[PDB]
Amino acid sequence: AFGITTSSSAYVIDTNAPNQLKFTVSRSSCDITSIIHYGTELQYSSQGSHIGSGLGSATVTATQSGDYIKVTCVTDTLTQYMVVHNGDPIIHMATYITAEPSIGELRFIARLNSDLLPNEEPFGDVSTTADGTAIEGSDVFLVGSETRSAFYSSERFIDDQRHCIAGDAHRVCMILNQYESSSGGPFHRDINSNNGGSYNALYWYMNSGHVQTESYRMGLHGPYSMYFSRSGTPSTSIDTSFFADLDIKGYVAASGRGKVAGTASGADSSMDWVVHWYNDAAQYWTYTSSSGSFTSPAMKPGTYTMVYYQGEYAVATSSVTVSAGSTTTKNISGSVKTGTTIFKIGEWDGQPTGFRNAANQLRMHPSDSRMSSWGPLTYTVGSSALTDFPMAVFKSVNNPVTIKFTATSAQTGAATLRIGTTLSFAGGRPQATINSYTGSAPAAPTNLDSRGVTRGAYRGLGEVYDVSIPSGTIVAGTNTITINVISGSSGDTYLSPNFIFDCVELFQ
Ligand SMILES: [Ca+2]
Repeated sequence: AFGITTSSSAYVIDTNAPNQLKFTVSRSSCDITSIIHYGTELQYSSQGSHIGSGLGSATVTATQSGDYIKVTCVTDTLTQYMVVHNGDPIIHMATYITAEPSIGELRFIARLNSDLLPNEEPFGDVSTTADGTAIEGSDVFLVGSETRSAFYSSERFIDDQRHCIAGDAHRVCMILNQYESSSGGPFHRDINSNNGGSYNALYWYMNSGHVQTESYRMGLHGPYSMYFSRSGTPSTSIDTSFFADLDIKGYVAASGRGKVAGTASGADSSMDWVVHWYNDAAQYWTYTSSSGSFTSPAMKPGTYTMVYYQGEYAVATSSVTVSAGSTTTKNISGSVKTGTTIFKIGEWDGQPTGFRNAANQLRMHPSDSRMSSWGPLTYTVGSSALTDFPMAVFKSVNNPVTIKFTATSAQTGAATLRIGTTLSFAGGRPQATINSYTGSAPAAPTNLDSRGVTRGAYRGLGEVYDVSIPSGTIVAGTNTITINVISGSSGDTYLSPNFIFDCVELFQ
């Protein structure tokens, strides 16, 4: 029967789902300590499923409102909610914070039976670290000769509405339709799953210090929903609007939200376009249609910074105000401006897309034997393919990058060498030499204090470095550009100072 069973130690919640879903919540800790799906225990027996590494102690209550049951767990600065609807095999959740947890990240982890749920979806075993030996920190491993990490399960949040773990008789999915309280914008990615050897972990990292570019946001995180299937795969269309009737701290219902709608224009139409709104309270985003039209998700009222990207490259920024129950009409327009191009390596998309090892890097470590050589490599304009240009340069692996190009007599005037990047590590930034002319040494970028290129990530502050080349420095015939990564810091191999490339363009 749909309902709550009360004992001194626990509430047992029965969803009355057709294929059976019951779970046990500790009244002392709020840990989920048992999950029974289709007659089978799925919860790891030695450690609970919970926020963080457990709330430890919480004040727990459970109540039924019609066809809904709500479990509430209160701690000093965090309240955790679990909500179920009669007939649905889903644990809906939301997490209300008034301070960031002491660990400096906010996550939910389901620790589930890895014999029953060995697989990770959609990326497969690249985040399976079971039987692995650590090669970096305690989070990148060698399993046989293949590099593995929880991080290689990651996906851009704008594209991460569903991720799962599964076996041949059960599947468990996170369905994530509300990232408004997360940090780092639409292109932030984070750990999604990890079969680590004792259990298979399924996560939602609401926020973290993993290549974090923004401050944390307080308030209600989610809703998020954990769906239990036999062999089906659930749709991401899951109504959670019933949260409006359950006195959920921080919950702002549809009626309390407005929207922004309009058309973006001017950017590179061969790229996907994204519009992004943010302020200290909330962040939102949407893809535009091919015509540039967009409508934001339902937004909390307030004033927001509004950004228009082609790929992940920002072409315009504006400001807009939203009020409840109304649509603010707001267009946005811009384009990437350079000049008359002598050569261009890559595209202005805020990514290392097309470069050597870029596709591999999302799903394996740079030391993996399956990576192509990092270099030093010499890219000759007009002969080399883009996959011969390294996606990143590391002070102590493949420094420097050399570019050879031919110029005509009509191209020997003044020019600008533009070195666009995505993400730095340990102070890495470029210093360029063009023939016998040496550009100034830029200052160190802002330190994000996080590994990234070794953990399947590339979305940083997108620093761009221009070098002014005087007329008569380019010569008719062959020319040589050397890009060195400079930094006062040091490191072993891929932890040496480094940056990931976006695009290198020489224009007049
Ligand atoms: Ca690029």
